[PDB]
Amino acid sequence: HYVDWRMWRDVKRRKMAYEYADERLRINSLRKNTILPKILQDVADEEIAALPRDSCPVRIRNRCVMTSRPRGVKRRWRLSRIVFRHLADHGQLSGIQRATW
Amino acid sequence: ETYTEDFIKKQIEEFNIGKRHLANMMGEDPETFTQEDIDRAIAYLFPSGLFEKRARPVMKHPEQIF
Amino acid sequence: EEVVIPKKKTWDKVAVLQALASTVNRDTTAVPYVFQDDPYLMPASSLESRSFLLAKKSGENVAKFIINSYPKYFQKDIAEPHIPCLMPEYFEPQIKDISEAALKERIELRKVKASVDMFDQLLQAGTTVSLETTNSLLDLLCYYGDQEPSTDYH
Amino acid sequence: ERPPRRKALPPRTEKMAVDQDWPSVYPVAAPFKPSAVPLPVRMGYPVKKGVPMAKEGNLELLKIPNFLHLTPVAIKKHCEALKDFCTEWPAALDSDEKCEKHFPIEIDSTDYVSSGPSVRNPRARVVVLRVKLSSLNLDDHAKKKLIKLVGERYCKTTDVLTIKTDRCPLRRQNYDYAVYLLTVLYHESWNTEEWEKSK
Amino acid sequence: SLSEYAFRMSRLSARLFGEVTRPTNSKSMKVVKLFSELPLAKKKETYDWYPNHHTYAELMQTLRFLGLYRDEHQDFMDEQKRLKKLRGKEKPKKGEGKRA
Amino acid sequence: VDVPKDLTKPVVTISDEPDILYKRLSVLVKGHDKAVLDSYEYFAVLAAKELGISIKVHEPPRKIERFTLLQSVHIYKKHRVQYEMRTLYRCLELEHLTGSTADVYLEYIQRNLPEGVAMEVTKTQLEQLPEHIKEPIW
Amino acid sequence: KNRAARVRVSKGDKPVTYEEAHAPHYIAHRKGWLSLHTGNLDGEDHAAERTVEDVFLRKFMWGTFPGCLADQLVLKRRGNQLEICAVVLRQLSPHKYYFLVGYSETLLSYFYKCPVRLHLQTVPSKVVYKYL
Amino acid sequence: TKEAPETDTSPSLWDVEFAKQLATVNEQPLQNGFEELIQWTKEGKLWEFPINNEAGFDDDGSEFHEHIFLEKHLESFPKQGPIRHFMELVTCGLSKNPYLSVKQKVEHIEWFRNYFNEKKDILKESNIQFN
Ligand SMILES: [Mg+2]
Ligand SMILES: [Mg+2]
Repeated sequence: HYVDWRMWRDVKRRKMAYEYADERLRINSLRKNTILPKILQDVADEEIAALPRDSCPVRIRNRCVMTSRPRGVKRRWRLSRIVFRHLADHGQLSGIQRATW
Repeated sequence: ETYTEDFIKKQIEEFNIGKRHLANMMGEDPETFTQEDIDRAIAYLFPSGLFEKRARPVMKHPEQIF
Repeated sequence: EEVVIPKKKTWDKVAVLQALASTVNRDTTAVPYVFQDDPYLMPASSLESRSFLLAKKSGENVAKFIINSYPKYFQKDIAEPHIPCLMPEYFEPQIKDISEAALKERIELRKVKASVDMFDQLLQAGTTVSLETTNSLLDLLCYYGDQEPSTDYH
Repeated sequence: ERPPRRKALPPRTEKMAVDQDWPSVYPVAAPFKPSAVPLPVRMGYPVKKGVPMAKEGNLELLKIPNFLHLTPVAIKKHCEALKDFCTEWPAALDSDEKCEKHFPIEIDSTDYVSSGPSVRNPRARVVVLRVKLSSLNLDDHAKKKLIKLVGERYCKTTDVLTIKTDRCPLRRQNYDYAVYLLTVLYHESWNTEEWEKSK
Repeated sequence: SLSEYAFRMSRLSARLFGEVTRPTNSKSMKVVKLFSELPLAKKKETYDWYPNHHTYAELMQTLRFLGLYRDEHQDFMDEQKRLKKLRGKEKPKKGEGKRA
Repeated sequence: VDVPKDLTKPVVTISDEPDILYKRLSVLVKGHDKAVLDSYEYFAVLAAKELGISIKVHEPPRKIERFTLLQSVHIYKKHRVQYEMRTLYRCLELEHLTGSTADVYLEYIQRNLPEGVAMEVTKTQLEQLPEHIKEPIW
Repeated sequence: KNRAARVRVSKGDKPVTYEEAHAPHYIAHRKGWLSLHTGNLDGEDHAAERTVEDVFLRKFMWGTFPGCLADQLVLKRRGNQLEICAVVLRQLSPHKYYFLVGYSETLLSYFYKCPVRLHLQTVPSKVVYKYL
Repeated sequence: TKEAPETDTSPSLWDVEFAKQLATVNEQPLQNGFEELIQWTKEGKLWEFPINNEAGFDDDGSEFHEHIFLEKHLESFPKQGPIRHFMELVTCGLSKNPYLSVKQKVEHIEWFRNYFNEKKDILKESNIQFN
């Protein structure tokens, strides 16, 4: 019942990334320093690379929650410019008006 | 919309009764409540920030409205 | 030199609300607060007074019936602090093992038929049921006359 | 149909006396109800040769957060009932200078009131502790060591040490930490280490 | 570029205020930053970005079948789908389609 | 005539613990509408006067956040729609309150915060030196 | 030509309400906002979750009271409370209104975990501001 | 009256039901807006004023020193060397984290202890002794 298959794929990515965040943070910390031996840091490089691809947070996309538009989204409302304007121009967003100055 | 003279007369009676209610709400003397006190009371009770003052809540004598 | 600090004053969480309520009296021009304050919806007779409230109570029962029928839809808790009273209710026994401890649940849920049937099965299996548990079953059975307490709908 | 369609009763403002106890009509914050407010208030930008719209079915008046429950009469009645809950400020602490002498430390905390289902606000945990170093029993060495340890937390113009704490989840934990930091700073400043001779 | 006194005073203040005590380069300081904040994936904005579209859709479908919600949109596409059956444009049986 | 005979007043118990002393309370209220802040100020100041609280009001400068969006759904980049959110402020500065007085006043004015108005209450509490800091242990 | 939320001129026979007659450049000049909360104030959080809730509530009330609503909802949020103010018609029987108010207040309180009140104001017919 | 009642003994179904009948004689419909707010407050539905942003949240009754001082948890790790320096950086970050509970912070440290126990052979090759 998500807007489209693309939104559904992003929902799964956000869920998998959440489940693996602690493990990824712990392994990444082992790699992001010059203190630990390079042999250990090389094994950590392989371990974080073996985690499922959809756990990688860079793959998450901030899509419009109403229409799934992947671009033109305002992060504060999580809405595409078109959907935001539709709600704003009808006076349904508290405190948002047309700007003239 | 046409406002007949009888209708205006009924609106004046309504303004006089409302004027006494507003003085009673604000705890002031009904007999010395002026139009400038009415405007101050309406502004406090019904605060409107609309930039255009003609769109704000108003309680005036029917002779000045109609 | 010494400064004397006043002693603290403590009140209940509803005390201030109760103090503000004491200042107001019943409005004689209005119908009871339970009703909608609208000339079309205000009750205009003693019968409408009863029926309008019964209709409102029926609406609340229908909503509660749906909430308990489909808990999944009302399990996302966004309230802070958590509000236990606004969560769905689960009336079915969640312990499926045949034991005295699992029987206690059915008595707490007031399942007269489930509890009696399970108590019989427990007795046939030959496991020991504590006197206190048996007394609790009798309390449930004696109070309700071996009849199921009324439920929303089956 | 056995009767005709249900007719709406006349508005109950027609039964209201001009000397009623208005606070009893609007005891708490409620939406504007045209049938309960006995005022011929109008609102709306008028059409040409027109008048502002009447109050019945007026959605602009419904959009206003009215103050009908907070008339000057009600506020005075409300505050008379709330005087029992108040305690008296110490008369000795007349001025701010007197407050500083008897109570050298000042703790700032902030509470945030927003509208929504959750009251949580991560900004509420912050605690700020301010104390003038002149109110502390510091000798010459101790004062100099303290000023060096704290760094920019000390302001020479005001002579105030500001300790802001926001490490812990709760405000009470950050308060306990702020007081603890002041304690170890005081005692460490007084301690003299052998390496201090290399100054 | 610090005196011994200044260096030892900075190390004492850092111990007092809970900061890093050993000499640490900027690369290794990332470990401190990593564990002082929540990972981006763990922030509520991230994992609760979308509303639960399954709950909204399923609730309002159940309420429609119960008679308590009128879905004007769903009514519109039920009339269209009904007129397409009378016209012969019916969805075929899965597997037993036009092609084979 | 149908008036309540006697009224149960809420029980306020005087404790044996000393009260908190607030040097200042800074009640900053934010809103999108200036007239609503005017009404709230009048109410808050009147409530303070009736309770014996010293109050001073000032208006911190307003903040206008503006942003731009495309006019059309597709192409026509030169054409934009510009929106804004105006945040107006009013700051009530109370002074020389006790914990009980502040608790009552804040509950009263916070419960009557009009829809669309936020509040940030900064409380400065007067404290005495910790017991451990009275003299050095070394 | 601009289109957004502009009821366009007809033959002078189309009745429009006061809200529908005012284009978006009047939203802080002649008409107010249909929702008042703190999400969109400077330094305030959760504007996104408030927005989704408002969109759902307007859909919920449109389908729950089919053909009854005479104008747009006014959503109010004060602290934990949510107050829905609806201008409805005088066609549906009062018994059915009371049922639907008890049902919607209960169902929505359990869905958004907060006390919800519904304040109905009835009008004989749709209030016509002008004929476009 | 009786000097000591059986408070520990749970009430029977009869006592519970009888206490429900005594709450009905005093049951009336809400009389005004104040009474509705009072009822909601008693049920826990309405926020209690003045607003406390931490209402209902006491992070396991933890103290400030349990969040900020985390070296007690590093006693199984080598006392010197790279692993010590690394774990001191982990605990410094954790001590600065207001978003984690003490339980969550100890889980992080416990994970590293097991991890370095798995990697003993790799660590020995690089002149490091773990446990
Ligand atoms: Mg990206
Ligand atoms: Mg153009």
